[PDB]
Amino acid sequence: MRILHTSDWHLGQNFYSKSREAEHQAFLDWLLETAQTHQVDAIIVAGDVFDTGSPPSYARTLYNRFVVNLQQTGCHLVVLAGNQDSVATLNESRDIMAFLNTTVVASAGHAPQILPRRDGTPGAVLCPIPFLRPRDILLAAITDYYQQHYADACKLRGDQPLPIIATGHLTTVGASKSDAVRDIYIGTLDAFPAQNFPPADYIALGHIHRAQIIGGMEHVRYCGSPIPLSFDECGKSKYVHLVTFSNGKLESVENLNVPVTQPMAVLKGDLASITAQLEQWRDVSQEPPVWLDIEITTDEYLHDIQRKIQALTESLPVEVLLVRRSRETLSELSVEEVFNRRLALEELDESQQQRLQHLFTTTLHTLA
Amino acid sequence: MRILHTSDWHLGQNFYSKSREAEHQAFLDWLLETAQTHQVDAIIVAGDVFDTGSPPSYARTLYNRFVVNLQQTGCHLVVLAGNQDSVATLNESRDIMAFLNTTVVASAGHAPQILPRRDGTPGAVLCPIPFLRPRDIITSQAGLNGIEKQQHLLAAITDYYQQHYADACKLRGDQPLPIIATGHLTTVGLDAFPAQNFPPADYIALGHIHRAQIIGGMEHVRYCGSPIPLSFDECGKSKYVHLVTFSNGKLESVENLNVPVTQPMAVLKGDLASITAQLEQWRDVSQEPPVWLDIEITTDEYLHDIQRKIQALTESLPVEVLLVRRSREQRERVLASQQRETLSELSVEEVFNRRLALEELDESQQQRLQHLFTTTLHTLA
Amino acid sequence: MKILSLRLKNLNSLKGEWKIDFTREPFASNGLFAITGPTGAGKTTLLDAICLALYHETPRLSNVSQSQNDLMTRDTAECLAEVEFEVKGEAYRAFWSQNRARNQPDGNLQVPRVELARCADGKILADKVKDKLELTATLTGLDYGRFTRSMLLSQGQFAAFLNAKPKERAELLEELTGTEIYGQISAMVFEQHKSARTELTQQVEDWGYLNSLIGSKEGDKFRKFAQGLTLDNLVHLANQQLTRLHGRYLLQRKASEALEVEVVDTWQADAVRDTRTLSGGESFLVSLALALALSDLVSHKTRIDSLFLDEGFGTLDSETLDTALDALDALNASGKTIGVISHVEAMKERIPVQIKVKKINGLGYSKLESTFAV
Amino acid sequence: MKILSLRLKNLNSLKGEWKIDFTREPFASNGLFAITGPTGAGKTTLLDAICLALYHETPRLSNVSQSQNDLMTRDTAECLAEVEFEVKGEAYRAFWSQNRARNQPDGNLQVPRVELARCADGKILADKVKDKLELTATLTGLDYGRFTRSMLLSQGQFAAFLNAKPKERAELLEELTGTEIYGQISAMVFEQHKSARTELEQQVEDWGYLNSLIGSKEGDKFRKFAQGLTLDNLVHLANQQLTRLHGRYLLQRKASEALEVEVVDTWQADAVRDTRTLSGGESFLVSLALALALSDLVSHKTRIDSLFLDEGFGTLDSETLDTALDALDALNASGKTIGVISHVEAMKERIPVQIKVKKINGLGYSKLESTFAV
DNA sequence: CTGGAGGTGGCAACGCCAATCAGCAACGACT
DNA sequence: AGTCGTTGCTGATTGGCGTTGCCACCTCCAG
Ligand SMILES: Nc1ncnc2c1ncn2[C@@H]1O[C@H](COP(=O)(O)OP(=O)(O)O)[C@@H](O)[C@H]1O
Ligand SMILES: Nc1ncnc2c1ncn2[C@@H]1O[C@H](COP(=O)(O)OP(=O)(O)O)[C@@H](O)[C@H]1O
Ligand SMILES: [Mg+2]
Ligand SMILES: [Mg+2]
Ligand SMILES: [Mn+2]
Ligand SMILES: [Mn+2]
Repeated sequence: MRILHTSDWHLGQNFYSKSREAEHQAFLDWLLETAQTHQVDAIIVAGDVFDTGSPPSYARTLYNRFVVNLQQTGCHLVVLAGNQDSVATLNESRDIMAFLNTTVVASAGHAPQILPRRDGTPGAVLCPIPFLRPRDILLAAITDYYQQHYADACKLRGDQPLPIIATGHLTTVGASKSDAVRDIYIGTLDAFPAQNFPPADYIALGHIHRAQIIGGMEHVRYCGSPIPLSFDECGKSKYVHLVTFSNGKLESVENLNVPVTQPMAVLKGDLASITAQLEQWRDVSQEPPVWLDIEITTDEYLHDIQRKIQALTESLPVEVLLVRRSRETLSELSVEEVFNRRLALEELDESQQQRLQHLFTTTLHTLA
Repeated sequence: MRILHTSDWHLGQNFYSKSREAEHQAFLDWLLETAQTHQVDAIIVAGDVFDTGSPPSYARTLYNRFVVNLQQTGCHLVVLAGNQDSVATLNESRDIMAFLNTTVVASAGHAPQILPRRDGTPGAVLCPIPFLRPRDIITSQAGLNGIEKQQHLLAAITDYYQQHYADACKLRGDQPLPIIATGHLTTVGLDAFPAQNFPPADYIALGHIHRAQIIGGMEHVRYCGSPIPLSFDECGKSKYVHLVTFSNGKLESVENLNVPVTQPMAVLKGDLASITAQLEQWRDVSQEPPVWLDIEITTDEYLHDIQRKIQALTESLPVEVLLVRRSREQRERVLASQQRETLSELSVEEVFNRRLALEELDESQQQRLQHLFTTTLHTLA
Repeated sequence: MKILSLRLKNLNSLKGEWKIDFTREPFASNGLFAITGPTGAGKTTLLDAICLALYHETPRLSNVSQSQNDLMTRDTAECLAEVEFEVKGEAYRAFWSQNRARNQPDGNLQVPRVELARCADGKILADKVKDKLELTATLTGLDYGRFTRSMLLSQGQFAAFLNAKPKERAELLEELTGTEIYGQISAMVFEQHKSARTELTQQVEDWGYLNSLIGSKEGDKFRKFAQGLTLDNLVHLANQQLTRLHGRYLLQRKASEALEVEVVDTWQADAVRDTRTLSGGESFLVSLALALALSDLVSHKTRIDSLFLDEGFGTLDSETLDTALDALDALNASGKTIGVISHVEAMKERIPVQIKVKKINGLGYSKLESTFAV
Repeated sequence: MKILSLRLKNLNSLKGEWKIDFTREPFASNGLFAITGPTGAGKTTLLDAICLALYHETPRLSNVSQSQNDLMTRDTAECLAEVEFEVKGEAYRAFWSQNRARNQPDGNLQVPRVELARCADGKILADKVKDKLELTATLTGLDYGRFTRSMLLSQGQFAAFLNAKPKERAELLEELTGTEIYGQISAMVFEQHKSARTELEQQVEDWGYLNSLIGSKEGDKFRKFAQGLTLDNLVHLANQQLTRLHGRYLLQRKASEALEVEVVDTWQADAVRDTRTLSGGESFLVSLALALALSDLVSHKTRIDSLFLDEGFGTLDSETLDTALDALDALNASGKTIGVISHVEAMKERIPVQIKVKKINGLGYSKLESTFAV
């Protein structure tokens, strides 16, 4: 029995001006091909299927096309709602998805399901647990919910020799975050302790975009996004985990490298250094244009240095997406810094500054 | 074989900040019951399924619930794009609906297909044609006029219909199958599409008109209309869904099925006294849901804060007021009969009388208004 | 209201003290005089000095007071403007001056000192700012908002009356014709209606009906309604003036509540269209005709005989500028004296007398002809 | 953005169908071209067609639609304007047309027929007013409100940016720099403060404090505060451009909440002054330099390759005009095609490429050269 | 061909508020 | 000391922002 574990697809994410449609398509077809090759029994997607609560048209077409192509393969599939995914966007099509060997869970409290093998015999217990909204149920509340949900699954399994799998979309101690990772439970919880997970035979988690073994035990994993969703993780290869079970216990876990189709590179240093670093692509003729983040270390005006940057790039098969200085322009500074610069001109009493900062941050988060 | 002809659902439409979710759900359930009762083979939705390109979540939920609950009956379903809904939004679910006994068409060029009966035998040739957007069928070129471009568009759409019907006939061949046709465009039996340009299909189920009617006296070309009242201008009219039957490869008959009204609405005219008299008819009635009213107060220069009056009149009633308006439009300016009159010569009372003479009021209030006006001149002196 | 003498001291680019007298050997014919010179020389500064002396205000600067004085020349501690004008055959004098603290090129702006006096006997008639403004308004008949519409046409604001909103056109007309009572009537009606309403009666209903007809705060509604006759008289006078200034167009009021004027293109079979479609030059000529009609409207109550056109002669081509100047010459042959500022080379030859203003080799200052030096 | 061809039919004085195709033999050099002719000939109408076909508006008339259309010539039943422009090497076509009922001049006006389509592909991109406007705004980067301030400088509105309200200036700056999150933050802060205040009818005082700092409806306060950096970045480019146009002045940001630009007079020992005190020609040159900088602020995203301005040169003397024309010629080296409307004989003699809008006497109509007829 | 209903947005008149100018009375510098 | 010159303290406008309403434009239709 085999299961492919992936998460944080972030479908429909607009990377600056660019879009990730081609990357997502070339990932989904490869995933279907590898699923057929390894004759996997199920595919699990634990959170952040869509970049936002109102996905664009093409993202939904990609999702539906992938689900349709799944039928030709024969594997069962599970969808979970992440922190960015929204109920009434994944949960609205749930009833149609049932007819296509796919179960979609977005709201908590769903009873554990028996995941069938390719032959129709029971294979495991799923314990579908999506990103738990605090309003739907704190550290103990997550723990006892997990224990109670696992206990209910344990009662369902009885004495049958089947593995028990659990799901979750949450941050854990010892994890490494990124810029694209949106934080959760800003005012109530800081991190979940890895030792409070119920003794399930395997745990599938998302939220973190970097593959990590958490807590030191093998049966808990972060699978991470399948494509680079930020410029700080371009060089790291992305993984999808093919877990295996036998005689009701974990057998082995394997990492599969997702073939990169969209090159992305980050430049550094002064303009003189960048004029040499750009020669990596001189007359190379990369048929997919490379996406570049340029961390120029100068004090010159951004709206003036971008002109010469574009002039240098025009002779190369490259496309620059972002330029950042390592006087200031409004496109550079953070909203928090800009608001603080307003607070500085006002009286600098911390007793009110802390409350005003919290209020401004919660307002900005309500915009986002 | 039997099919239904409906269109203009306009799912997700917001009607004066109100939502039609319950009414649409009730209509869809009634349609499912009617299809089960009448043993129907297919259902055709001629465009305007969604009231916008990005329908809200509950509209998509209603569409999904309908298309999943239709699986019990086993009858086919055809959904076409209108001028309202989005081609990409409908093409989102094309392949997923292809597994659910449902076919959706949004773009042009989609080849004719054969509708199977409930037992799977070939029943009819569908020849699906959605709302033909100009960006799909014509290519713009420089040096044309506003009417010449429309003429080119009409020629192109007529040619498209003719060629697609020829292909449908080629597909049919010898088997006695009625070649149904579909479209979502305006016909007048100019920018409209003439009815005589339609191909000689056995039936043409059109869309884009919310009122059920026959075009050019040809019973095989019909507008099914909306199944629910989408505005106050059609509140009192009954809504129909056509039930079409075919025999031996030719059209047999068309039957009109009344869609029961779920949310009552009414419109009122006249002055405030007439509005009160017409509201008297709802004094003691258990109304579920409350009836929605449009009130058009005939103007006699009452000029009062009528919103408060309507709120007070309808407070104790089981009535919710969505809109009230009045026809108060009129110009207000002096006409200089001759250049010899200047503002210094004319007295204040003379100017005020000239002002009042432009209004069609009577002596029942003219005397009192003149007295009130003279009180102002009195208190400044 | 004719400008006899103009004295200014250290305003804008004109450093030092200067005086221009319009009764000397030049300007004796009362003809066209063209203030000429390079850009930024103080041409507009002369008209600004006139306006400042009359009304403590400038077309560019909203107010010059104890603060935000920026009309005074740099590195200079004092500025003043003085004019002499004649109304009803007797001459007056207006004075406005401001000096810096301790007479330094920096320091606090002291409160300005103003005065108004007769030249017949030297009696001081007013010295407070508010009293001087009120008395000069009563004497001349022109406030700032009427002086800048009839006598002085700033550069770019010639079409201000044409493009003004109805409220500020009706308010101008009522004050110009001395028919202000209708505004007070609307104010009283609105106040009575509001007072009746706040107590909460059929009397309130009658007050509301009356308010819907004529009542409005600040007297806008009934004023706009009543000034139709005034606008019709004004457009009649403007049409009569425009027949000789630009023969193509006529003028008439439109059937709308907003006080607006439409043109009747006599060339295109009297096709009537709105003034928004007029070309730049045609709108300049229409606005000039309307300003002259504004001057002619009150000629039976108070006569104004001076007109200053800052700019807008460039918008006209040569074949039209000559006709416009011929019409201006015909008007100037009467009692009205007019002065025009322009850079166009055609007007250099047509106007023989010029108040030339010259800059000095990039020093940042400018001087006019030494014959005007004090 | 650059204009490839212009086709108009029966607009204003230009009765008939006219097609002006650039990139031909006379316009192949991308050099200076000037539109010349008498006043009222229809010169501005050529620039009105370009704005009409693109943004369904013209500078003189707020909107043209079924309810009103004062742009189509009298005694004619239809009008249309169509332009070909090129953005990022790909050509597009915009089309706007309107016809009268029954083809009779007295008939009612029908709805306009608008399109937007690629020139080489031929595919139609938009067919409705709102769809076309939004798509062309996204494609070009600039809608009408930015076109009329950074790409076409209409007659008499060159100083619109300087004389605009701070609210409008900040809104334009956000439109160009795509920084609306600050306005959204301020608006929602104001909304939440209002909601808390009504729920009252210790959170309320903190919400009111935050509202007093950054809160305002439609985000005025925080927009104005945040756009200061963008204003400084614009002022840098404005100084760079103005150094060539007019060497006397430099620009410097006002130190006040209402974002404004002060001016530094290098000749007067670098004494700083408010921008209201500039002369007419100096203000025109400052506005031209500021608009060029405004079009250079977004050069990396969506470059603008053409500039049209309307008779702003009438306020310049023979020397300042020469300096400005030398600067414009030097800027023409970059490949920005400049079109000028004027009547000044010196610059009309200087510029060799001309589009002569000849006038027909009496009829009131006008025609171009025979080569532009179709 | 025209009207007409239903969003959607822009402008305008009114209400309340904070900044500013003008008038007044009380100290510093120069003769 | 006197005299003038400069500085600090109340009341009447006036511009700015928000509120509510009315009117116009666009779009999809129906007489
Ligand atoms: N406070 C000031 N000090 C010195 N010069 C000034 C001051 N204010 C304005 N100026 C200058 O005075 C000149 C006035 O020129 P102006 O009369 O406006 O010219 P034009 O008649 O060509 O329009 C300009 O150079 C202007 O910048
Ligand atoms: N609807 C119309 N029908 C006919 N002529 C018109 C119409 N609207 C405006 N015009 C005229 O068309 C001409 C346009 O000239 P314009 O381009 O404004 O000139 P300039 O370039 O000198 O500013 C003017 O004579 C104007 O009055
Ligand atoms: Mg000037
Ligand atoms: Mg013009
Ligand atoms: Mn996440
Ligand atoms: Mn994630």
